[PDB]
Amino acid sequence: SVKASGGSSLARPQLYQTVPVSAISQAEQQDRFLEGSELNELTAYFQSGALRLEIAETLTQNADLIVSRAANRIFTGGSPLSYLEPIPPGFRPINIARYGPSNMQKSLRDMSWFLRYTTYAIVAGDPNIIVVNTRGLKEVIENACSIDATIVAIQEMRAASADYFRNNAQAKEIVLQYFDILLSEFKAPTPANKVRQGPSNDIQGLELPQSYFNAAAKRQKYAMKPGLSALEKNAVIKAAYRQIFERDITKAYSQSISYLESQVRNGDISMKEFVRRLAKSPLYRKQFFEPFINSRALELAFRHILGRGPSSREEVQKYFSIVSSGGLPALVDALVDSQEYADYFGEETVPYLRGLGVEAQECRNWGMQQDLFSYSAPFRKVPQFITTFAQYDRPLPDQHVYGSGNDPLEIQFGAIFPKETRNPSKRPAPFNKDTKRILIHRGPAVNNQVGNPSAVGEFPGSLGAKVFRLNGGLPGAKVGKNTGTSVKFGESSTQALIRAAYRQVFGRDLYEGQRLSVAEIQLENGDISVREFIKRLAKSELFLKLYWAPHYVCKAIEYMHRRLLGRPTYGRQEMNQYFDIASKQGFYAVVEAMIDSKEYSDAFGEDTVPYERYLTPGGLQMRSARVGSLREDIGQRVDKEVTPRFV
Amino acid sequence: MQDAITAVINSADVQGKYLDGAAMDKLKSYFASGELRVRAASVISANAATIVKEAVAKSLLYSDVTRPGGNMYTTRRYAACIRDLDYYLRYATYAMLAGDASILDERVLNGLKETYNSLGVPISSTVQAIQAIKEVTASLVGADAGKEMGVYLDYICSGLS
Amino acid sequence: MQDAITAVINSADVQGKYLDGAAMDKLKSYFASGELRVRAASVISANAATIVKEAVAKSLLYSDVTRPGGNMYTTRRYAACIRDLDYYLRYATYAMLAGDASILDERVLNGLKETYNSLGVPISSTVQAIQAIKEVTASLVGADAGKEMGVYLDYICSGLS
Amino acid sequence: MQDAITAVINSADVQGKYLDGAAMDKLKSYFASGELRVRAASVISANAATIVKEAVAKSLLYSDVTRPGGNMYTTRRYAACIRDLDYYLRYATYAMLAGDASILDERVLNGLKETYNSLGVPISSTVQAIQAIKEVTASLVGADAGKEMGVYLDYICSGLS
Amino acid sequence: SIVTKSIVNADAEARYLSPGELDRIKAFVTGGAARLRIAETLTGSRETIVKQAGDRLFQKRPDIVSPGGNAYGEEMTATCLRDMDYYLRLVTYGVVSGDVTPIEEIGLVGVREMYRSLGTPIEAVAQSVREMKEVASGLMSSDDAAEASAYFDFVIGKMS
Amino acid sequence: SIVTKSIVNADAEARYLSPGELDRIKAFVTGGAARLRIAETLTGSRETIVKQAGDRLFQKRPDIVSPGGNAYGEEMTATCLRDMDYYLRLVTYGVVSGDVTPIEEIGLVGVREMYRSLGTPIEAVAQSVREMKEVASGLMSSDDAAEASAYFDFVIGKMS
Amino acid sequence: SIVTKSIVNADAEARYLSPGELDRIKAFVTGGAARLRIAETLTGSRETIVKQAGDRLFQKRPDIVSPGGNAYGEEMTATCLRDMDYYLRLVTYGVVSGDVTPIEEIGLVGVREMYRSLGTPIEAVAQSVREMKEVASGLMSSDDAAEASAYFDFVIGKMS
Amino acid sequence: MRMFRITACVPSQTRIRTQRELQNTYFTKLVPYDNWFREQQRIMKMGGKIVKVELATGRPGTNAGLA
Ligand SMILES: *[C@H](C)[C@H]1/C(=C/c2[nH]c(/C=C3N=C(/C=C4\NC(=O)C(CC)=C4C)C(C)=C\3CCC(=O)O)c(CCC(=O)O)c2C)NC(=O)[C@@H]1C
Ligand SMILES: *[C@H](C)[C@H]1/C(=C/c2[nH]c(/C=C3N=C(/C=C4\NC(=O)C(CC)=C4C)C(C)=C\3CCC(=O)O)c(CCC(=O)O)c2C)NC(=O)[C@@H]1C
Ligand SMILES: *[C@H](C)[C@H]1/C(=C/c2[nH]c(/C=C3N=C(/C=C4\NC(=O)C(CC)=C4C)C(C)=C\3CCC(=O)O)c(CCC(=O)O)c2C)NC(=O)[C@@H]1C
Ligand SMILES: *[C@H](C)[C@H]1/C(=C/c2[nH]c(/C=C3N=C(/C=C4\NC(=O)C(CC)=C4C)C(C)=C\3CCC(=O)O)c(CCC(=O)O)c2C)NC(=O)[C@@H]1C
Ligand SMILES: *[C@H](C)[C@H]1/C(=C/c2[nH]c(/C=C3N=C(/C=C4\NC(=O)C(CC)=C4C)C(C)=C\3CCC(=O)O)c(CCC(=O)O)c2C)NC(=O)[C@@H]1C
Ligand SMILES: *[C@H](C)[C@H]1/C(=C/c2[nH]c(/C=C3N=C(/C=C4\NC(=O)C(CC)=C4C)C(C)=C\3CCC(=O)O)c(CCC(=O)O)c2C)NC(=O)[C@@H]1C
Ligand SMILES: *[C@H](C)[C@H]1/C(=C/c2[nH]c(/C=C3N=C(/C=C4\NC(=O)C(CC)=C4C)C(C)=C\3CCC(=O)O)c(CCC(=O)O)c2C)NC(=O)[C@@H]1C
Ligand SMILES: *[C@H](C)[C@H]1/C(=C/c2[nH]c(/C=C3N=C(/C=C4\NC(=O)C(CC)=C4C)C(C)=C\3CCC(=O)O)c(CCC(=O)O)c2C)NC(=O)[C@@H]1C
Repeated sequence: SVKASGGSSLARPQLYQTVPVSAISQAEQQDRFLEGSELNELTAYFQSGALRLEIAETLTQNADLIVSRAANRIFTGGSPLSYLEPIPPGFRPINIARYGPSNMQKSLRDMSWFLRYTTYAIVAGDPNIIVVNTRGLKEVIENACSIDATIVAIQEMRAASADYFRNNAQAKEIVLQYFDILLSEFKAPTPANKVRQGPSNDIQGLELPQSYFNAAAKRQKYAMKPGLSALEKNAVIKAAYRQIFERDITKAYSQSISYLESQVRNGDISMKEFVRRLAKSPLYRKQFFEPFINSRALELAFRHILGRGPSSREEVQKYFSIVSSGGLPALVDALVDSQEYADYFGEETVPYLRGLGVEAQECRNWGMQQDLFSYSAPFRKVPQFITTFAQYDRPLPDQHVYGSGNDPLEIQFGAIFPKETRNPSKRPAPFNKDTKRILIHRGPAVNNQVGNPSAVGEFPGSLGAKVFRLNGGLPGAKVGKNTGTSVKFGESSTQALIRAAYRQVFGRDLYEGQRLSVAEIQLENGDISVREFIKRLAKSELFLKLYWAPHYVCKAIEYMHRRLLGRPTYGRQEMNQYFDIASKQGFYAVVEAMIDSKEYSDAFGEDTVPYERYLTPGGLQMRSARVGSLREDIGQRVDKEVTPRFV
Repeated sequence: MQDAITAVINSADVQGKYLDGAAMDKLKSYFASGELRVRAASVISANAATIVKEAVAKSLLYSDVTRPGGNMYTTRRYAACIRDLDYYLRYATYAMLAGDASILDERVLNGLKETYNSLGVPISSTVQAIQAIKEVTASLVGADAGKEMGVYLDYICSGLS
Repeated sequence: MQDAITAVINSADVQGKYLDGAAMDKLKSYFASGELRVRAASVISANAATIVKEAVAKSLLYSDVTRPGGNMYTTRRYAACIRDLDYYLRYATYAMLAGDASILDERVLNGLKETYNSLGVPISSTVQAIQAIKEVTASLVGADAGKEMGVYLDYICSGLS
Repeated sequence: MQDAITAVINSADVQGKYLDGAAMDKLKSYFASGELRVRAASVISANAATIVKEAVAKSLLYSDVTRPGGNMYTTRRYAACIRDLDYYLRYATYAMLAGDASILDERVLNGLKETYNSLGVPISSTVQAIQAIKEVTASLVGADAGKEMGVYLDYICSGLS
Repeated sequence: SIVTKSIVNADAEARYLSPGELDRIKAFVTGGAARLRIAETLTGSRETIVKQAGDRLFQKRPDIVSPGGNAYGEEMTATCLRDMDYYLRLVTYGVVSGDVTPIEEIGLVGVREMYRSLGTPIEAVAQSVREMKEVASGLMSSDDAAEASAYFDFVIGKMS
Repeated sequence: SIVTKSIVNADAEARYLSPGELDRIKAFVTGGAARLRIAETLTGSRETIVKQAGDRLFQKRPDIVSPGGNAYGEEMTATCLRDMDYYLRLVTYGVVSGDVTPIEEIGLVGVREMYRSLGTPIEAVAQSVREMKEVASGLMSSDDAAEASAYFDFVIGKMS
Repeated sequence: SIVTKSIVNADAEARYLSPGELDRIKAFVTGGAARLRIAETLTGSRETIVKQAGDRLFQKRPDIVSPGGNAYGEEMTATCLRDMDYYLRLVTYGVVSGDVTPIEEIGLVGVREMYRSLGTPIEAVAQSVREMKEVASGLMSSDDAAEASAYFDFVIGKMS
Repeated sequence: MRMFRITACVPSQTRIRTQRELQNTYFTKLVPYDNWFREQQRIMKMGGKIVKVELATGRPGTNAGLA
């Protein structure tokens, strides 16, 4: 399996274009309200739509009759309708028995599905659904189906739909032209596939059929020609600002460089030269270079100029070396004066975001580019490309099975988790079921249960956390100290145990009206053991309110396991177990399961208060990789400082 | 954690050398200041709630922080900040007794910035409160030991800012 | 984990069909090698501490790693490295018995790099120590089974890259 | 980014009050230390490649990292490590000139721990390398400005952890 | 600040600050006592400037406070006086910083869009700062006035 | 260190140090000059103790030095004398700390697993420190020897 | 120059020079006579500054004048002092200009590519200018030397 | 900053395969001096023909003061 995941954000491909879709998206890409044009697109469609309902309603009802009259004309030698699911060029009627039942079932359903897609075409009001699904169909159907028989079948249906309807010339012509498009697209052979050639050796070459880029909403492409009237020239410049700055900033804040605008309006500098000068401008520098790391600003510079994310590990490595050498100008210069930029946009065309629909996509930087094309990209300040690309070659990282966000910070108190929304730093990794996470023991390294399972109930001797035990006799256990004995020495020890037992369940010491006084005195009397006392504090409504309720279910399970057992979960096997209990039984039973677990009983007895036994490598790094606490012999060469021989 | 004794021992152990004249003098300096450290800690221990009381009064109280909209508005969040400064003063006392700020990095400052950012706790307001602790502690304890406490309280501030 | 058997089972199960002729051939090839796999495992089981001993003496002992300043100097750290090489030999045997390096990805190399970076475990010196195991195991078991063991021992090494 | 001037302006701007005498003293302190900061920046800029040279020799060279299997074996990795320490020194001078650790939390640290984890770069080693920079920088410039440089180099170490 | 400007420009080119930029900061740092003195004078009579310049604004431009105006009302007049208190505060930040960056980032970027949405005339607020320029110059020496007015006329120039 | 122990105990209870714990450190601080006296005595005659205890071990246990033994050879005996030199260094750290923590942390935890791996008899190393105790005891005062013996017996006790 | 860069920075934002930026030009112009005095000292003693530091190079690094070196012979040594004469002229341009702009564009851009072609050690030329800094510091006053040091150190720093 | 008044046609080699829209390949533009070497090389690698180049911005044989 793969060791890294870039993310799997929802992809929404446009299967076919409708009139409302074509109208709305036209102004959406331009970042405008629907003007007198785009409103009139809808107005004429909504008026005709009532008639377009009557087209389909007749054709949906009489669908059985159209396909029956078609199949009878085409297929000879029996009845084709036994197993229902004008210009002849030179067709020969196909025998029913000779063609075979399996081929006949295909033939019949396609004839119905051709008419079905015609009815959808009128209702949509755009023959896009036809153009896509009919263009590259002649070639694939040629193998085991005659083309000559299909043309006359559609032409029969054209006449069949004409005679059955026949209302008005303003009504029937919609039926006629859509059928006329249908036969013309079917007569047309399969066009050449769109070949996305790799710009260098590092990036793979791709191919996309001439059907996928026929529906998936074409990105509006603006080119600065010197003769254009200044209204559409303004539309080009606004689009150029919408590409570089992700949004129209000249409308928002009136932030515009008129010095550069004037030169492009004339034709002194090209759009290639404009993008160059605009991306090295202090206006871009402040917004997409200054707030970001060198790696992330590089990743943003890719989508602004080239209109795509970095494709390969080698590409990020190359372009980071450029931005380290000469900075932002040198990076911009490398991006504009590339073989890719001049191939896609040339000199005149404004850069555009080439995503799922525009071109063929590679299976490498899918989710990394999906989040990048979003407007929420310049808030993810953690790089997504260089992180995933490096993690691809490496094995599985030190991470919780349900992501990096599921890992809490290894602190004394407070369940603090990285938020998915606030500062996107989600790092998915394909963890399987039987994947045990390597955990660092607080005590001796030999006392790890992975290598030494017998030494699970061994106390950390001044290496890890302090162990609290009810070793000493509880006050008022035996009737030796009769009535009096005001100075019973064994009283402060059990109270310190209670406080520590509170400190383990809830990281911090609680307030006055939060302490369970009933549970405390039962432990002090010797009615319940520590195991029962820890269980009661974790079964408290306060623990539910503070740690369980405000947090994500599996985050709350993970933190509870780090508090009750003092250990992060090894992997899926344990996490799925408690998550199954959380679904069926509830929170209280999850508490019960973690206490009544065998590993709890082995590590901590009936008198032992739980403690931090194991840390995550990331957690220990936070503790012992700071300026202090770090030893000299961790990751540094130690030279023996000896007095010189001349001294 | 490591104290001033352990820090000298560890440094000598890393080299693989016996405790030399330079190492012995570092220990002797700690044992000279040992009487100053214990007496200082006892003063802080006795007036634990008192320092925090006059720290919040100076910096935090009667500000936008206490008033609605501020972070330290609710009684829940007020008692949280009191506890925080109670923790900060106690761990500064530990580092003062030890003569090393190793405990502060291990138990306090380990992902404290990431914690305070996520909750929405103001860094500048917290620093000022620890700065308020420093001035209160120095006025209570003394000049030399108050300076000693002031170093580790600055170390908390530097790790938080 | 997945062995050579379960890998064939996994592939057949996701296809949603019974084990075909090609699936049976892959099993029979494993069972033919299985006699050599168990034989090698039993020798490594008996000679477990001796292989580690010879590996440490080859690479780690009488070096800067075991000397003061090194990471394999301290006794708790020495015994850790012994146990670490006790892991590597055990899990390499596991993968050798399995016929797949799936267990190495799931348990051994599962965030091993980040573990070793956090503690300050030498990456170069550990790889050489696994190579020291590889050379000893091949000389102890045989030229065929030791080479077969060497594949999974190189997989741990390449996983630490 | 924010400098010491902009930081005290923004703190007054968020409260919506004019700069008072206490806020003015923060500026006067910066205008007093400004001559020390400019002179320090000129020294480090001159010996930019020279400071790194000594720092790598003190900490990184003749260790695990440079040896085969380590994270500084290949020449591409080594050159990237020099580049990284060239980054750290350059941004520490920026923060020193600014008199605020705002640029470090913007362009240096905010999304560095995630990259260093993913690449498999040891953080424990690079912290020691910045500590090696800190010792060289303080020895070259002085005790007064080296302490000032020290804070911002320690800020990078804290953010990496 | 010129410190911020020089660092970010050096950050852009991925280079250390040139000694031709360092001497600019050195001259800026040394000549800071004058800038703080001007700012102290401006903040000293913060209410006095707003009251005088506000009174002269509504005298010269009566339609602002006339029925049908933008600042016509009780709270509407108070908000404009508060707006003047904002821009005077922005000026004082600019004088302190020795740069027009703090004036820009806080309250100068998107001023045209802001006052358009509120329905406030942009040239009348530009007049309001121009009135504040004249009052502030009156309570200061010629050298101090010309330095501060340079920040004032920038605010006027960016508006109108 | 007893200072470290007192702080850790106070950390776990999440309280300020007890007046009993504060007096425990205060007694250790005052009696620190005596501990540094023993440490300097052991440091000063480190080469004398190791050589004397070495020869005394090899006479009592000839089997370790005899052909077929673990410490047979001029290079293997040198490692054995180095081993004791490490253990004597661990003692000096213990006396200074006033606690059996530094001896445990560095050179006691995972000693049994270490010497089994090397093929060294653990009882012979226990004898070696017991010989080191005897030489050190007869080189300092009775009060100095009794204090040092507490750390020595801890090394013997854990290894045995 | 400081002037040319300030115009570039203002034109990049497409605006007039800032009140702060104009003051930095003012600060440069006022101290313009001081900068010319530094240049006059260096240009007046151009022969002595090249001969002293030229000799100091050969005493420090003798491998240059040794057989097999780059500057071996009467002609090759004459080109080495010619090279230093060019760099001394560049420094005088830089102090007058106020920025390291003229030093860069004439004889510092592609300095690595130049001496790599000729087969000259880049560290040796870095040391030669470093010797020129030491002679200049002694002959000139402390305030002037420290100002000129930053321009010299930029030549050394980029050639290192 | 010196700029070159450059006139070159750069025909697309992949236009047929990529199936992208037709763009005006003939352009008269100003290009910076620092970029011109990378610009010229890019054009002539695509098989593009350079027609006319003029030094519109700057003085020929300048030593100091370029940008
Ligand atoms: C007081 C100076 C300022 C302040 C404090 C404040 N803190 C919290 C809550 C928490 N405090 C912490 C931090 C720590 N965890 C640790 O491990 C340490 C070191 C020992 C500390 C100091 C944590 C984890 C929390 C979260 C909840 C908890 O108590 O476990 C709050 C409440 C935040 C909330 O909304 O819940 C507050 C207000 N904030 C101010 O306004 C003061 C300037
Ligand atoms: C009056 C009933 C009694 C009384 C009141 C008193 N309170 C304070 C100080 C404060 N009171 C609060 C408490 C709250 N603020 C909140 O947000 C909430 C929750 C809604 C409460 C209950 C706080 C935070 C303060 C500090 C002041 C501030 O807000 O900035 C005082 C002042 C004491 C002092 O100076 O420390 C007083 C007098 N005292 C009595 O004896 C009355 C019976
Ligand atoms: C020996 C080859 C090298 C070496 C080893 C070394 N390791 C540690 C500490 C730990 N080792 C691990 C790793 C694992 N535990 C697992 O579950 C697995 C997968 C099967 C492995 C390999 C862990 C988790 C630790 C931490 C302690 C613990 O046991 O929980 C150390 C000690 C580090 C310290 O300072 O504590 C050492 C020395 N280092 C060398 O010098 C050799 C090259
Ligand atoms: C001998 C031909 C010349 C020479 C050698 C020399 N090199 C160093 C220092 C190092 N050399 C390297 C380079 C590499 N190690 C690698 O792994 C690779 C990739 C295969 C290379 C090319 C490194 C990393 C070091 C540092 C040592 C270390 O491993 O940590 C020195 C020492 C420099 C010093 O004083 O520190 C020397 C002498 N020098 C000459 O004069 C010869 C022409
Ligand atoms: C040297 C102290 C240690 C070290 C460094 C090292 N770094 C890389 C590669 C990269 N460096 C970074 C980090 C940054 N990106 C930023 O934005 C910033 C802040 C301005 C920095 C410093 C990144 C993202 C990369 C990736 C680019 C690349 O591939 O070069 C390497 C190379 C690792 C590799 O080849 O994958 C190295 C070695 N690691 C050590 O071993 C030293 C202790
Ligand atoms: C002498 C008392 C006995 C003896 C000694 C002996 N030891 C070794 C091997 C090692 N001993 C150690 C132990 C330590 N080194 C440390 O750092 C510490 C903590 C401070 C201790 C206690 C180690 C690590 C080694 C390895 C040596 C190396 O540096 O590479 C040997 C050699 C074993 C062999 O044959 O390889 C010997 C002989 N053996 C006896 O018989 C005596 C009873
Ligand atoms: C067909 C009638 C004759 C013919 C055509 C031909 N032209 C070219 C070259 C190009 N023509 C274009 C196309 C346009 N540029 C525009 O802006 C417009 C208006 C929208 C058009 C129509 C372009 C851009 C080129 C250059 C190549 C490219 O695709 O980028 C050629 C190719 C020349 C070559 O060998 O490269 C051809 C064949 N030639 C004939 O023989 C016909 C009589
Ligand atoms: C050296 C033989 C003589 C010389 C050279 C010289 N050239 C320039 C300027 C440029 N040279 C080119 C030309 C090319 N671009 C190409 O595509 C090719 C073919 C592969 C070449 C050779 C370009 C584009 C430049 C501009 C530089 C840039 O970076 O863009 C100069 C500099 C001119 C100036 O005054 O700045 C020089 C000196 N001239 C001589 O004196 C030699 C005889």
